[PDB]
Amino acid sequence: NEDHAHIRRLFGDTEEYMTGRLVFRDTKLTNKDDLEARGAKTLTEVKFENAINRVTAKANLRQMERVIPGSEFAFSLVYE
RNA sequence: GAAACUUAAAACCGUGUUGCACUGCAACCCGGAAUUCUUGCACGUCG
Repeated sequence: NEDHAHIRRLFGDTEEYMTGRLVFRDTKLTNKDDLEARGAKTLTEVKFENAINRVTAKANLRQMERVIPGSEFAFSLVYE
């Protein structure tokens, strides 16, 4: 509500442009069969990371999960 | 003139729906704004 009049025009606010003009959507993954056509087994990888110490270096572990870099999503939005 | 009840007996009673027809109805978005984000070397030590 303190943004520009061009950002508060297509995104909403609660002062004078009460509704969007832009409708975003949720997006599922689409190319699942194209990923198992190649050599991909799981849709999400598991990545191990480290945090080293800058003196007498000892490290503690954490595990991160993320979507693989071959994925494709069906982007869409409406304008009124 | 003094002396002998226009008295006795007789229900203002019997029968009869405050009843018949009638929508608490028509019109109205629990709606508008908001990133599950910020920092982090799978690494150190070798008779």
